[PDB]
Amino acid sequence: MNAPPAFESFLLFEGEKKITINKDTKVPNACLFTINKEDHTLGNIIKSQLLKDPQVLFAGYKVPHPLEHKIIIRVQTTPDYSPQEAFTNAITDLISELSLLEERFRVAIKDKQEG
Amino acid sequence: AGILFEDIFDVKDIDPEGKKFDRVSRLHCESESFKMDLILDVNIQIYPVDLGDKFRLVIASTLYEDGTLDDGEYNPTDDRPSRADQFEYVMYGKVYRIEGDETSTEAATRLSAYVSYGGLLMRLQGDANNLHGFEVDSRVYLLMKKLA
Amino acid sequence: SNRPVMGIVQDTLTAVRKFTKRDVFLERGEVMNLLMFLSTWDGKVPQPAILKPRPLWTGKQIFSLIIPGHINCIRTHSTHPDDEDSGPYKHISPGDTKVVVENGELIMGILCKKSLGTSAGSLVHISYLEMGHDITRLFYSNIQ
Amino acid sequence: KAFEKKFRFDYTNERALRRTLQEDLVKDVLSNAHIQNELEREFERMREDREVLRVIFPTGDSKVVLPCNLLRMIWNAQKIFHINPRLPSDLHPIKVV
Repeated sequence: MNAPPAFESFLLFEGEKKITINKDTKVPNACLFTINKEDHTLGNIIKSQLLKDPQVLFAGYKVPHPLEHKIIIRVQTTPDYSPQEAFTNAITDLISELSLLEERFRVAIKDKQEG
Repeated sequence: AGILFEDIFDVKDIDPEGKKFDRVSRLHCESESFKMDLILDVNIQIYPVDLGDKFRLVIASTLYEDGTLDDGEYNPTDDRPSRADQFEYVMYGKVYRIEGDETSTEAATRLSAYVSYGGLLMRLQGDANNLHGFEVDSRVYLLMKKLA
Repeated sequence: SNRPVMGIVQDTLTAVRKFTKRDVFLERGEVMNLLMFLSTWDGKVPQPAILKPRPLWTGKQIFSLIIPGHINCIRTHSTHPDDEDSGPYKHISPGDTKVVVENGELIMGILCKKSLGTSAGSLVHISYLEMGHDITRLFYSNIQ
Repeated sequence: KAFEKKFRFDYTNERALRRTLQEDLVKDVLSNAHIQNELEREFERMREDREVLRVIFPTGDSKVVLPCNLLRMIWNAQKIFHINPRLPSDLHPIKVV
């Protein structure tokens, strides 16, 4: 009766924004990113990539409730560097790694079959 | 400076009562030229220690080699001051008790400073003259380095 | 009976003991996560206990951030023997019993039913009597 | 004997005085007589309260239920004001009384 439809976990409805940017006023150079209709599949990669950056002092994510689909990411970086730049660089590096991985897997398939 | 204490120790026991914890062992060291007993808990997985070892112990109120304090806030992107990175094992604690050998009238001749490194305790007995740098609730670093 | 009527129940309670053992050393990323789940957190990551050869925090070092205000308390673990309080090592406690909280920091000890439970004078009772309902509520939620 | 030793405030030995109370206060304590009379009257009141307690509580049970936790308040005061226990203090026992 009160069952939400299955597509509500990945479909943005009328009005919902994918990502909203808010600042953190407790500590300087901190920022919070709220992502709607996402889960650990993206949160974990983005966090682990942010931690590789030597100019990132804090990088975490959490899902506030398992029944409500929303991801919150918090990143604080050293001065003369902004968390938005850290986030964008992280996404770019992830895309580059995945593209290289796909290329190498395709060549490995080609070597394995008929070779 | 900021170095409250500095001496070379020798390990006499690792667990006189028994292996209480999997990854933590309690050294029972004795000094040399100071006659100061030590009881220190050391993470042995990260920093293995066995019997008969000699290490140089330094207890300093700051790590920055100039005098300024650290405020206790962690920051790894601060290699500029060139902290005391000549040691192998470093811990960070807070002295929580200074027992003594006082009485009603006579003053103390032997002290005993306890420091808690976030769970891993330490007691450092000895004479009351070279143990004067310790005041309770004060943050303290510990630095170890095994001598070959 | 002038005791706290609610306390930690059996699953945070079976796990806070394991968290507060001496052996628990936490990596940088694990500390990041756990602090991400703290609602009453200032925003400053404390200095690790073990600083070399690899930065490691400790379970007590994070339960200290959970504990509110400046609460002073002394409890006793449920496996504390009858000789530690008498013989030597009174304040050294080889088995890590004799919980001590000074200035809102878990200096030593293992937390169990006798510290976070629904008994008189427990840590939660002291937190209530000292800080109020509005802070004890956050205490419960953050612990869990 | 234990009660007297623990609650008497010997003002005669004067070495414990120099060790525990400050120098400007120990001279005042050793010079005044009204201070000494008040300090003796305090112990008299404590002895009478001890007898009243022993009448109220036979079978010697110390455990009791009271509204203010004085020992924990004292601990909080010590930690709040950064009191160092190894040094003589500036608290006048007459001010305490």
